Amino acid sequence: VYLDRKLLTLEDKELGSGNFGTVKKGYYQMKKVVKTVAVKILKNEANDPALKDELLAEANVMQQLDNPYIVRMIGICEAESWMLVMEMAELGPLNKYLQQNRHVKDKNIIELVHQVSMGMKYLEESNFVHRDLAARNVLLVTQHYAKISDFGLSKALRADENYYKAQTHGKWPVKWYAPECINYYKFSSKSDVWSFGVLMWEAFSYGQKPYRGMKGSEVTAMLEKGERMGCPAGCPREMYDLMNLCWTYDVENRPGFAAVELRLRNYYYDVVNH
Amino acid sequence: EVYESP
Ligand SMILES: COc1ccc(Nc2nc(-c3cccc(C(N)=O)c3)cn3ccnc23)cc1OC
Repeated sequence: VYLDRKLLTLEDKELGSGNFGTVKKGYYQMKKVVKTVAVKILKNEANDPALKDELLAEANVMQQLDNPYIVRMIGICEAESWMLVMEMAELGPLNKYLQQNRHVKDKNIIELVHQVSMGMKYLEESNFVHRDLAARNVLLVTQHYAKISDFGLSKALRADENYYKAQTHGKWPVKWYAPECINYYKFSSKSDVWSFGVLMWEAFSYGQKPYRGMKGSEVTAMLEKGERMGCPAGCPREMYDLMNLCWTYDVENRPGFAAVELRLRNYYYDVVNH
Repeated sequence: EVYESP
């Protein structure tokens, strides 16, 4: 899990930046081949142990996961700052991709969202909750290969519980959260199915932001009235029906990822045949 | 706009 700073070559070009610090492209020397990587680098502006613990917890989740539809961690490095080294997904975030490639076919979008459902079926089987499942957190290897990333808010579920109960509300992606998350601070794999519904909406809307113009509180009020976002232009009815089913208010009656992946799998094969 | 504090 511990990498050698000597074997890592970082580019001066920064891929992105957040409050945690920066993300840079690089290459890591393996036993023989060189591997292209994406490196999350902590900001060493002010000494903060909270960011360090968050990065180490994220590394601990990623280490436990092994699936073709989840970003693989190479390891961690302690040098100029704390670094999390990941296998590079060259084409980047799904929302930004679709915003820049507006002629991507509905068949290709179905293919990518089904790949995300296969990854989520595996996380559910593994008893991990993602807690930040959104189009911005789906990364593209190619135009036909999506992976789930950003395990920053993820939790390994306790052996005696089907959900994680958050102690205090923090800076949350509220527009992607289910009513039991907002009302009871409870996060399950079914809560992640709700987020997946929002992710599907974003993908069929070519990366448009969900609940445009609205505040978090207005969304909660809208959902409580039984209202849901409309069908995006050109989105197949079967895909909009699936979004609405992910948006089941009551967590007990909402489907799990096994049911959602199967529904997406059969629709995809039907589209392939046409 | 994406992450809201309580
Ligand atoms: C066309 O532009 C892109 C091409 C490729 C990428 N690749 C990756 N980016 C990030 C990343 C980026 C920014 C913030 C965060 C974060 N943790 O918040 C993570 C992680 N990764 C793991 C594997 N690959 C990547 C990104 C691009 O734009 C941002």
